[PDB]
Amino acid sequence: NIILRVNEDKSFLRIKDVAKVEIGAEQYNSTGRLNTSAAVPIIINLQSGANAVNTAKLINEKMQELSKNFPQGLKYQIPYDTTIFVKASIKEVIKTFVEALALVLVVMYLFLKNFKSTIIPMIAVPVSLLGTFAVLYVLGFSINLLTL
Amino acid sequence: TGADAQTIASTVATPIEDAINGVDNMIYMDSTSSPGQMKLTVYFNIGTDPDQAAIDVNNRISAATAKLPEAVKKLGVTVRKSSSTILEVVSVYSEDSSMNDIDIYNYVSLNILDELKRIPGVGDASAIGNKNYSMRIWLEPDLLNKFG
Amino acid sequence: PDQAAIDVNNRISAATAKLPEAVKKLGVTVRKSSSTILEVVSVYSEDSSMNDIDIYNYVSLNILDELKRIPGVGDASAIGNKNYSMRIWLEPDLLNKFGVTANDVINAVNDQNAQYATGKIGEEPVVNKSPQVISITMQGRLQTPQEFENIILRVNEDKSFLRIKDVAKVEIGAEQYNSTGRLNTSAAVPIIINLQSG
Amino acid sequence: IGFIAYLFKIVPSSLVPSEDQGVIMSIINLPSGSSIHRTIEEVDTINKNATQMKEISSSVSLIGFDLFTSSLKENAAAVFFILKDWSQREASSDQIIAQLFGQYAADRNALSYFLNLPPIPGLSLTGGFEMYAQNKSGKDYDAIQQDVNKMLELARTRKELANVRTTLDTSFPQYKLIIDRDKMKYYNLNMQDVFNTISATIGTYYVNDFPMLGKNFQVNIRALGDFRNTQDALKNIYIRSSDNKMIPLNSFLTLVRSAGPDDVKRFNLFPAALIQGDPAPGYTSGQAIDAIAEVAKQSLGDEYSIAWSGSAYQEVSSKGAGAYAFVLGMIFVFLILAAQYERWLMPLAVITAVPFAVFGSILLVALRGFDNDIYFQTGLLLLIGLSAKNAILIIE
Amino acid sequence: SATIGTYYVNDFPMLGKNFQVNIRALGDFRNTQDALKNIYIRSSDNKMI
Amino acid sequence: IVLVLCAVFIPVSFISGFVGEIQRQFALTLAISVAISGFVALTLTPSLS
Repeated sequence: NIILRVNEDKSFLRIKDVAKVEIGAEQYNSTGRLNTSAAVPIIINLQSGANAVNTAKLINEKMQELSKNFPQGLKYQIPYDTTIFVKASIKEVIKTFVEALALVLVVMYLFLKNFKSTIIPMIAVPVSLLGTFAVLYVLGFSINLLTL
Repeated sequence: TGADAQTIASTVATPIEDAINGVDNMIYMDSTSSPGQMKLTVYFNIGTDPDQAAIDVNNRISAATAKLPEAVKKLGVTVRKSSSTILEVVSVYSEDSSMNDIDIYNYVSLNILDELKRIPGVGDASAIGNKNYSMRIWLEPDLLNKFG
Repeated sequence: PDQAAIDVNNRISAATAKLPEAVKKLGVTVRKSSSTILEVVSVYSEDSSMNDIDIYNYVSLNILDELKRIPGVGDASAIGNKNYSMRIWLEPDLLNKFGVTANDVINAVNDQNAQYATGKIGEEPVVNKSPQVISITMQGRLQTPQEFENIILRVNEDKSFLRIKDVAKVEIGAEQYNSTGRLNTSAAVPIIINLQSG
Repeated sequence: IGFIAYLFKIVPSSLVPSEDQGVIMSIINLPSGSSIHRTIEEVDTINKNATQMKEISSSVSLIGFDLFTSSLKENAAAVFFILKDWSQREASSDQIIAQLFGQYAADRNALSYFLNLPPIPGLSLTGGFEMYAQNKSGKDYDAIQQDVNKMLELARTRKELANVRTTLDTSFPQYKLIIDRDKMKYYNLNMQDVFNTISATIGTYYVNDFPMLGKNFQVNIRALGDFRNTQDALKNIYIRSSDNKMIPLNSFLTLVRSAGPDDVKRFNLFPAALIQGDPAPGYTSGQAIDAIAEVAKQSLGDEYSIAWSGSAYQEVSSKGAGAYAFVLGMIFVFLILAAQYERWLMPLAVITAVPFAVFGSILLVALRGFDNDIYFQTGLLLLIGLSAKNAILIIE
Repeated sequence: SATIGTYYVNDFPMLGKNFQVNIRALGDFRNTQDALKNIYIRSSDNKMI
Repeated sequence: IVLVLCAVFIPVSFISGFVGEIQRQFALTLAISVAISGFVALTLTPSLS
């Protein structure tokens, strides 16, 4: 109903006459798809010097909270995330740690016949590892697969 | 709004590039100009704090603002600490297909994107496309000429 | 020093709006002058073939940027302050003769010598769905003295155009002629280099 | 010791080995002219063909979006394929990439490159190296285009390089509008009014914001669909002169076709292109980087200077630091052994055990086919320590 | 400012960098104290003053 | 043994870079672990035995 000209007949000329008005996107160039279905993919850039896993847990929780409030017929999927790879690698490294510790136990028992002789160095191992973690905390060095 | 990439590069990137040149601990610098936008990425040594890097970049651009031709369009100028890594990608997809891409994008931007920006450890959360609601006015040249 | 510079910049950013139009157009620069000179490379023309303006612009275009590249060079700057500029020299007698004032010349130069935006043909909101999208390019800028001389101030009742060439003389010259740098007899431009901190 | 030197010479180098992250990213680049709907069709077909493969679980696409520069290009498209969990699937990522390449070799229209995610996410987004051909003495980007075309051909001639491609592209179609200033002023038309009409009718004119759902949203003005298309727009548009007479824009504006680059890149104050190549299977990142450097030095003129970025820059800058650290550690080990032992000579015997550990490590790695890398150097350092420890047990 | 002084109208491109465009009266006219006489302005009624 | 292991690891700390950080992580971790293990072997292990 915006008026452009009086028209000197007291009949206003309005934008409806010369144009069609409709609410639409600013740009229609780009579209996103998840499988065949259409979707809007939002990319989350990790802040410089921030923990990836903790942020992901925070995001997933917040997105669940929002999912509780989603409009009817809306779902969220996180197809790609870097936290899954980190978790899998950390779990694999933990399994490798356990395997190495078991192998060291076997070698130690084989070489030193007595059980006590085997446990004594084996109980020396945890104190050293734990102290390493403690100094890592003092020095502010983040835990990486490199550290493990 | 609109322009050619060659002119934007030669006139805008070079005066800014020299201004940035000499910043503390910059491994390399690159600039890319596209129709309607210019992006200038500056990189720094691993030990350099990105916060102080941004401060020094702001200082240099302020000092060299004399040799700057970005004056034609001052609506948007941004200097942002950027992160190459993307923690994850979340696709918001509607099951019923009742809402089209524009509506989903607008709802996401209104509700979820802001809350994600707030979440700690998130440097940035953005959605592909710029399909925000906008009051598109479609002029009809035939009627526009008819009515004078 | 960086903290002082950034707060000063932030304050002048808010204060910029209050300033007159010309200051805002030129802009307000914030810098740190704590560092001292490391050397003053003076570039002179021994044979005087190239005047001060050419020496100053060559140094700014080709020399200064190279020196900025050298590691440890905090800053590099010439002292001439005489960059190129399409100086238009008005002649008041001719302006009076042709009935054109300086304001008309300013308006004509501002209006004609200006690059504005353009759209792209065949964008997505189309019924046709054309095979390819072609971006419209429209420069609308003048870059040669001959082009500037052809700016049309006014069209006479007879279909002959009045142009700046009739009421002025257009040439490329320094933005300011207030200063001059001379090493011995030969003209020169002094390049001052401030060492990078640390 | 001689055998150690020879083995070190023959062992390939690379900063970090290729890791299977379980995600395959595909970059689909339709010809420059083609608009978005063509990319939607091609990306849908790519997903349909890829999702048939069992190992690939789901695919998330970014149509119309340039992944590496984040630019919004109509032709560009980015597709991520999410694989099954590592335990579930039997075929590694590289084999799936090869199968996909074999499948889509037939598609002439669309160029698709299937790349694994970089092992180190931070350094770069593209798994392959990034090389820039800086032109110091260049004048125009068409020269850059044909020079990089020659360079890319010679790069694909080598075996150490695969999937070599350049971002720069000057084949985009463009329209150049020529303003007849004389005629326009003869029509008593202000230049800026004409350009405002051109911007509004052809492009989007942002006038001001309006309130909706709280936030302010833009108001945009544009012509309606077909009128922009077909290069006949100028005849329909009219601009009023100062005499209030309608003037068709076709009178004093002529539209002439042309071709010019869409995206323009500058690096370290030099116009340059981005050459990104994926090291060929069987050859490491270091070999590919050396090969592409040699090809750039040969094919491209002396004006072109090569600069590195991301992982390639990290490797090229950090080469030799491992060796320097190794020798410094050896000398400090000598000093501390001399201090503790109180005899100058014996630290020499203690050190002489290290070459055995180094020989073992390099020999076994060469036999297994593994390549030299940062992890290899760390292992060498720790084994330097372990061999020293064995030596201390005996010499004390 | 346009005749006696320098008026910075807009930029023009040269050697890739943007350079100013400045309008000033010819130096011979503006040097004297009586420079104002030779300058004229339009009175908004199509008359020179 | 602990001295030889930490001495070889110390020079890693000074070198800085992309390789520098990677090598330094190992240097620090192994060095502290061996230091604590050596203290344990010196003091706790004989007492327990």
